[PDB]
Amino acid sequence: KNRYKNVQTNNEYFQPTDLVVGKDVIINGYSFRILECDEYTLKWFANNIVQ
Amino acid sequence: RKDINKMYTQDQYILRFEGKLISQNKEDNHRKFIISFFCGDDTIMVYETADKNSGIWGGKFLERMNHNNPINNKPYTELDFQIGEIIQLGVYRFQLLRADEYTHKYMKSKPEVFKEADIEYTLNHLRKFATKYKSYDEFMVLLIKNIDPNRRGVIDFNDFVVGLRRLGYNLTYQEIYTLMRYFDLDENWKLDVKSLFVALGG
Amino acid sequence: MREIVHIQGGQCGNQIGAKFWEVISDEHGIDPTGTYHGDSDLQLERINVYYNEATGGRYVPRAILMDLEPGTMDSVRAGPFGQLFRPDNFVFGQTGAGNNWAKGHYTEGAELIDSVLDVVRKEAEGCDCLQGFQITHSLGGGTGSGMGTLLISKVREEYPDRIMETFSVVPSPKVSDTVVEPYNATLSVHQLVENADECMVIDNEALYDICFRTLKLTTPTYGDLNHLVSAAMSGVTCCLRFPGQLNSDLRKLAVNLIPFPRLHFFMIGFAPLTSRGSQQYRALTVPELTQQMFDAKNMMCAADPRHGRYLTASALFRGRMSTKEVDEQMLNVQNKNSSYFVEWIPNNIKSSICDIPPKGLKMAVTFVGNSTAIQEMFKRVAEQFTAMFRRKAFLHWYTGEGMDEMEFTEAESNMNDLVSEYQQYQDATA
Amino acid sequence: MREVISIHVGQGGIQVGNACWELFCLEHGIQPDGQMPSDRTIGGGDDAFNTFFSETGAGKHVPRAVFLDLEPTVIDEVRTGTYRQLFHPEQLISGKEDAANNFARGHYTIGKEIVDLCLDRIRKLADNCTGLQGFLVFNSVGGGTGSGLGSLLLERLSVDYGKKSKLGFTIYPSPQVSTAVVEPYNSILSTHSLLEHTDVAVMLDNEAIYDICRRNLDIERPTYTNLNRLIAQVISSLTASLRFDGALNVDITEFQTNLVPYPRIHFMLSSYAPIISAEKAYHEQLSVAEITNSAFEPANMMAKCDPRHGKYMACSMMYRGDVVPKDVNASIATIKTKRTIQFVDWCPTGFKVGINYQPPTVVPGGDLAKVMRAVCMISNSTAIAEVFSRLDHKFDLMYAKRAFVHWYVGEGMEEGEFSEAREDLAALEKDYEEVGIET
Amino acid sequence: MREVISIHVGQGGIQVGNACWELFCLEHGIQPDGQMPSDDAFNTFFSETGAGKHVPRAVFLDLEPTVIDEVRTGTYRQLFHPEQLISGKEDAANNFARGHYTIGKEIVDLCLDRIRKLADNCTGLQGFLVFNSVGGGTGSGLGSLLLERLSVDYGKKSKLGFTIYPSPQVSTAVVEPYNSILSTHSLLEHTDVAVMLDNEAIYDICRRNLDIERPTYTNLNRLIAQVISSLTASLRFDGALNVDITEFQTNLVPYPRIHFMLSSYAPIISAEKAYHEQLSVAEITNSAFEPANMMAKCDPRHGKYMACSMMYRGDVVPKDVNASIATIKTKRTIQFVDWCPTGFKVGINYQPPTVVPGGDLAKVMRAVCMISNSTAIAEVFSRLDHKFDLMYAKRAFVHWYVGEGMEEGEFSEAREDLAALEKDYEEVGIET
Amino acid sequence: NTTQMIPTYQDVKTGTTWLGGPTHVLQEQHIPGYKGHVKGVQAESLHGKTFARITAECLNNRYKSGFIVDDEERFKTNYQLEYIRPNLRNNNNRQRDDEVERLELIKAQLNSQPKTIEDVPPIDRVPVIGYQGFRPVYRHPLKQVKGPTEDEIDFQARTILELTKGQKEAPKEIPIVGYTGFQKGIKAENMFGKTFKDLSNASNRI
Ligand SMILES: Nc1nc2c(ncn2[C@@H]2O[C@H](COP(=O)(O)OP(=O)(O)OP(=O)(O)O)[C@@H](O)[C@H]2O)c(=O)[nH]1
Ligand SMILES: Nc1nc2c(ncn2[C@@H]2O[C@H](COP(=O)(O)OP(=O)(O)OP(=O)(O)O)[C@@H](O)[C@H]2O)c(=O)[nH]1
Ligand SMILES: Nc1nc2c(ncn2[C@@H]2O[C@H](COP(=O)(O)OP(=O)(O)O)[C@@H](O)[C@H]2O)c(=O)[nH]1
Ligand SMILES: [Mg+2]
Ligand SMILES: [Mg+2]
Repeated sequence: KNRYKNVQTNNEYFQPTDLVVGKDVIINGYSFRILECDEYTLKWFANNIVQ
Repeated sequence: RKDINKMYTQDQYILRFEGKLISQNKEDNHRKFIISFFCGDDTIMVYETADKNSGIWGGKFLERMNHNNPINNKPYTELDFQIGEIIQLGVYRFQLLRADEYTHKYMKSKPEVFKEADIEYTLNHLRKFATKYKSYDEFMVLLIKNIDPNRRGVIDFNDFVVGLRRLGYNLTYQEIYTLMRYFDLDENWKLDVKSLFVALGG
Repeated sequence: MREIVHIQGGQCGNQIGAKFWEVISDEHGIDPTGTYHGDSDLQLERINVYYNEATGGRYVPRAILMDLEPGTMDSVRAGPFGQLFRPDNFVFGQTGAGNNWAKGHYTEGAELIDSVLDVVRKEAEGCDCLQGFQITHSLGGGTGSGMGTLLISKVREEYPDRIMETFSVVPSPKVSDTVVEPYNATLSVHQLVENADECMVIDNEALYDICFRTLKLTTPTYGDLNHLVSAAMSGVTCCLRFPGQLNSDLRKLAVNLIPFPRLHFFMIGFAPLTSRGSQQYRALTVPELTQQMFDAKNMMCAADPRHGRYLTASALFRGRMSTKEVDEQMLNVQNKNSSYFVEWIPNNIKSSICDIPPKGLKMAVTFVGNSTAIQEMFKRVAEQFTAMFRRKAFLHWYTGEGMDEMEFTEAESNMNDLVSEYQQYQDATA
Repeated sequence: MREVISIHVGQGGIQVGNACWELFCLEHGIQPDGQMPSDRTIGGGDDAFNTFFSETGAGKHVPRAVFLDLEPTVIDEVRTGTYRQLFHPEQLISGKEDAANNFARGHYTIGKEIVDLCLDRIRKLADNCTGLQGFLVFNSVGGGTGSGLGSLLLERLSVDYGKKSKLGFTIYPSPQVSTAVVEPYNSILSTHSLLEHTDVAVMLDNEAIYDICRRNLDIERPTYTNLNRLIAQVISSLTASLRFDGALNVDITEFQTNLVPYPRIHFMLSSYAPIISAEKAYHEQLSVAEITNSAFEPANMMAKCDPRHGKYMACSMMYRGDVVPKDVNASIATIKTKRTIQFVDWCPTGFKVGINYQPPTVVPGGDLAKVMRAVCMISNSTAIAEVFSRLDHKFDLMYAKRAFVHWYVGEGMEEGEFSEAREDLAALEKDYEEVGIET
Repeated sequence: MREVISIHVGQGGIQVGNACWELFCLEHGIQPDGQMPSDDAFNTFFSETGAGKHVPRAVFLDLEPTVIDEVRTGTYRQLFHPEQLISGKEDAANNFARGHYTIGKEIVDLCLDRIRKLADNCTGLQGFLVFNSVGGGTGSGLGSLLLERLSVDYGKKSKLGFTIYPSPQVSTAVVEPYNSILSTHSLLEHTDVAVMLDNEAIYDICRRNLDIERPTYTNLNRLIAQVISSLTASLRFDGALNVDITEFQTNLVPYPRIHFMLSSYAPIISAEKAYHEQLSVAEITNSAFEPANMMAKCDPRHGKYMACSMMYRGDVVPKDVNASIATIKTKRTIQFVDWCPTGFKVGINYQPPTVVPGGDLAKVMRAVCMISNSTAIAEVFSRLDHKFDLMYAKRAFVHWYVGEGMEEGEFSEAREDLAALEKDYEEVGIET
Repeated sequence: NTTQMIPTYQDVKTGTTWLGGPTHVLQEQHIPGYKGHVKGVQAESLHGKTFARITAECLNNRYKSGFIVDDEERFKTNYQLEYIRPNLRNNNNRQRDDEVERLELIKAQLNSQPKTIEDVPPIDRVPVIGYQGFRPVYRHPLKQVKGPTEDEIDFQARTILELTKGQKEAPKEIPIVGYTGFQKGIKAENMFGKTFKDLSNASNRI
């Protein structure tokens, strides 16, 4: 549990919008792919990110 | 007083030549020599090479010193040390056959002193002689016919010099070498007449 | 060639090892995936000292992480550069020592050491020309102080000629966090003196002193403390990994620093250290490097050297600098402060030069000094120990696990004898 | 037809040897890769490189040198440098474990497993030569392997070849500024070994060269590399007469026949002049008269010993450049007349003079400027008795309390070797006062 | 007009003969299929078909199919004659009894069939070359049977065996001391010249000269092939001093029982450092006489020399050869037996040593092959006898031999023969 | 930095200054003994390169500064920084380009005659007479040969001509014999019998 730099965006800290399902992401020199998300987040995403 | 400034700025330049001795004796009509010229203080060293299984005691022939030409009573300079010349060191006369590659670069790198070593001067020298002939075009055909008897295209040094002497044009041995070496495409010392014709005019 | 394998035990040891391997990996340009990404050839010149090669072109450190509880390793493994460690090298118990020396030295450590002794022997046997071993642990906890020392005793029997290094974190009196500090610390030193070739003393109180006043940090963490220690530890073996004007390996330091076999307790200090605000106002020249070398507040121990006299001193410079300035300053300091230097051994300072500075720096300093002012550590530990032992406090736990109270006595006397003779050379004159 | 073999041991030996060979390659025109240039197509002239180099039959040359050490870090840097193609691959002998400033380790424990390889290598170099003049050795005496293997090699070389000449260039520890702490032991123990096994020895103390560079060359932050170029210059003027023609030739054998009055007394200290920087080199004439005055100037001594405190036994100096023999004789007459410089009573004549024609060469990226005249001098004096006195003072201090003795006893050297080493130094000293007294 | 026949028996024999014949083919310029690329001298080793390909004068013997199989599927399948590659079905299984009394008896007839057919074509047969590894079953037993049959079947013809003995401490099998002694006893009175090429020495030679730290069997066989070529180049290339096969046993064999000798070759230098030295004839002989450079694991410094045989090839000069001999004689650490004042035989050939492309060795204009006979050879026999005595004392591994026709008391007479050989070697080395 | 760029080739030939040189016309110095600030002496701890050259360094602003060193210039030792040949007086080996193309010539030549597409003689289409083996009955008797295709042979030939006097370079340049470095995976992948000089190439080529 720590704050990690994101190479994909000007060596900035991660933001909740960065983690997008279906698209790959980079953490600490490792490459991950997001397959699915908990639908609790899906409710959170629909209520706060829609602007 | 001794010229320190010349010693400082021209100590590194050393001219190395290969030569053969011209003398009455048939004893030494074959053995080769290497001649070194230190231009720092106009000092000349002559080395005598020895072949294996020859029986001759090779080694240093003349140690380095400074000595002048007997005819004009003037010290030798780098201008007089041009390839093809005969240099008389005391009672020994040497004929300069071939020069070191670094030496050839040195003479070519410094113009307005070694005039015979500059190509455009040699071409201008040869071309300027066409004034006595009637026309420029007939000068070319006369030259190629005289130089090349069977028009083979590539000639030797001996054929090249004998043709020029037959025409009656007085080229020093240095300029003849300069033109010969330049027009050698694959470096086997055979003149390319076709490029010579183009260089003169096409 | 001269490679060394890393041995580290206990949670105090593990947290130090985690930061140290990160520093070396960054120094040699090793990514968290274990693949080289450097630019200069010299970074791969002497990498065999610490890194082993596997198929696929990846590097793995030759470190052994050892403990009595699996909680610490499950935390250190997930950290940055934590995937480098080979999972086989991890060895842990299922019970723990509970800050009790006897549990970690007689009951659990004895049966557990069979496994960990197998893996370390495999590591030592693989390398063609072993140089030595280095240790990192703390003397305040039973698992670190008990099974760590019993490891030292066994390994010394199998490699009596190989060099051995130990970093000890002795408990400072002011910031003390356990009640059983004097018992296990006193007993561990008794075994430590007989077997360890070299000992470095590190006090967390001193580290707290340095960070608050030199770097001027409001809220440091153990990571910052671990960062300072790793910088010095890399400095000792740095010139063993890089070419320089004057080479100096581990063996050279030992012979040139300890005049007598039973005096191998040191104190270390790292320079230069500067706060971010004052980082742009200083000038990195030899006089500033050597003036902070010997300054009292920069030592990694709570022992002030001006209460005693230096026996011998050593210094390791990193970077490109003129040799004359290096030697000139050593003679300069050794003259203006003749009261702090023992007289019967002239020229008691050693110097070395390494051409590769640490990353982000131009010139560096690593100082290791043997001074008679560190006896106050054992003097104060002795008085708490005799305060504990006179009333037989917390003793039924220790005596209830196969040992009697007698072993407490000679360890007290042997440590007591150590202080007396170590103090003898302070007033000795020729 | 005359060859000399150079021996280098220790880190100081390798670094000194490295600076010497770049001078030799540039002096004879050798490129780093071995061919002279790729430009000169004549060759076959003025064979003088045979003294230091050896032809392979067609093309490159290989130096007649050997590199010996016990830690590979310094040697490995040579193999990855720009001179990787010059030396033969298997004459740069490297060990596995460093001596670690321990004389015993480098004399009885580790050196035995590596001394065999060198003698096999040396035998193969000597068989190639036909007119081998002698061996040169370079060693930093303050280091463990430098004095360790150096002691072992000289003892073995004494019986393998016998009367063959061996020349020594030691680098003694400085009186007050030193690298290590245990240097008095391994330095003193070295003297006993080399006293009866070397023919000529020269002191090359570091701080003396520090003074020269600061005062003359005007360098405020010198390093060992600047120093090694001066000693390399000394070697050049020392053996120049072997391969260069001059008015008077002085060979290697002319030193152990002119400079040591007695077999026990073969320790000497050298000087070099002029040493001047390019910006102020051209502001004075550098006359041969004044350059020989600078050599006898004790402030330019290359060892931290003042000859004014003792007498002179013999003085050998070599000139190179465009010197005139009558000018040389004129300056020598003034030196004898000078009252502050005195000679020993039983030496009415004490000068050996050599003249060479080749001026010293200038190395690009160097420090000295190029001059038409230079002199290198080797002097034997009773003033060399003081350095052993201060070493005896320091050695006795920490041997009274038997400090560091466990670092030597446990490696096979018995205790009694310190006692005999001390007595020989005392006997060696007593010789120096005995000789220095007048009749 | 001169011919020599090569015999390769046992896996070591085939794997060394492959390198030998590849080297010969490259040296003589034949294509792998056997057809000359349109270019007399090669008649010593080959045989013309009248017009077309050439047939090597070799026969391959083995009792196990796979090793011979690679010969018939490699690049040289079309070279050799199809029925000169004789292979059996079942192996000796390291049992000297099996390869000398049970299964090797029924193949020697066809071996001699092929030998007779090859020799009948030959008109000036000089001698036979035999290759075999001693530490093996059919290498020893079948070899012993073949030599015993060939001695009576050909009379006084010279036979040379380039055997391979087990190394002193590095070994592969566990019963190889047993079959080495019986094979040595069998060959002692049946071979004329024997050369020892134990494997451990070649490993050190490779590691020290060719700068190979992880060698394989391909490297070792190339050196042996080079040795064979240097030894037999005088039969097919002109030179200043030519020597035949017959003028070896008249020079290096002081007594009939003493015909065991060891070889050395120089130079062997990798191309990385081959051009750093001129390879003078004066120094190549020093490398040849270096005790560490011996191709057999024996120390010549521990005993007296009997005779030395020298082969120089390249562009050597007779004067330069003799100066090196004089220098070696003046040297003190090398001493000869008392009753041998003159102890050298010298050979000079003009053909330079050939280089295999893509190989290990560099190309040199000079080389020397040294064959010496010395009293130091007793050490290997002594250690072999000690190893056997440790084993045979309580009769280990004896049922695997006695059950195949081997008599129980056969080991005792072999031990007696070895003791007699040791006695002879010690009595020769004493001064009169 | 002044030691290698000053007396340039243009100035040394037909110029005022020789190798030693009173190079004060060309740039600025401070005639040894001088009291004053130089802006680069005490700050950078410049070593060697006597005072005349030190001032020329600071005056002409080649220079360096800062606590942080940008990797590349950080990783230089004193040995190769100073002993970089002779540079400026007058204006290396060609090897390791010939060695690689000799190696490739053997490989290309070896691949040149693999008997592609029924160019084998009538013999050798079937194996040798006494072959042992298996010889499956339900298989085509005559062997099948594929062989390399034409462009692959031409692919190798292009590089051979290209490498000789072309754009491609010598691979890496390597140490000689006893260099005790890592050598980049000689032990990880066995590579046992490949002639350490040659072994260096294969491991370093990757
Ligand atoms: N003049 C001079 N002295 C040197 C040089 N290098 C080392 N030394 C001297 O050598 C002494 C220490 O020994 P080193 O040369 O560094 O190493 P070593 O001789 O191999 O001995 P060990 O370190 O034990 O292996 C120092 O006190 C220096 O005085 C050098 O380049 N020039
Ligand atoms: N020099 C060399 N010796 C070899 C080689 N292959 C096997 N050997 C030796 O041969 C001995 C064992 O015999 P093998 O070659 O395996 O075969 P063999 O002699 O016919 O014995 P069997 O296997 O029982 O039939 C081993 O001890 C090796 O020393 C090789 O390629 N080169
Ligand atoms: N420098 C440093 N010291 C630590 C760290 N963690 C613990 N310590 C010290 O270790 C001592 C207690 O160690 P302990 O938990 O008993 O280790 P254990 O023996 O493995 O149980 C305390 O006095 C702390 O000062 C750390 O991360 N860094
Ligand atoms: Mg050293
Ligand atoms: Mg077999």
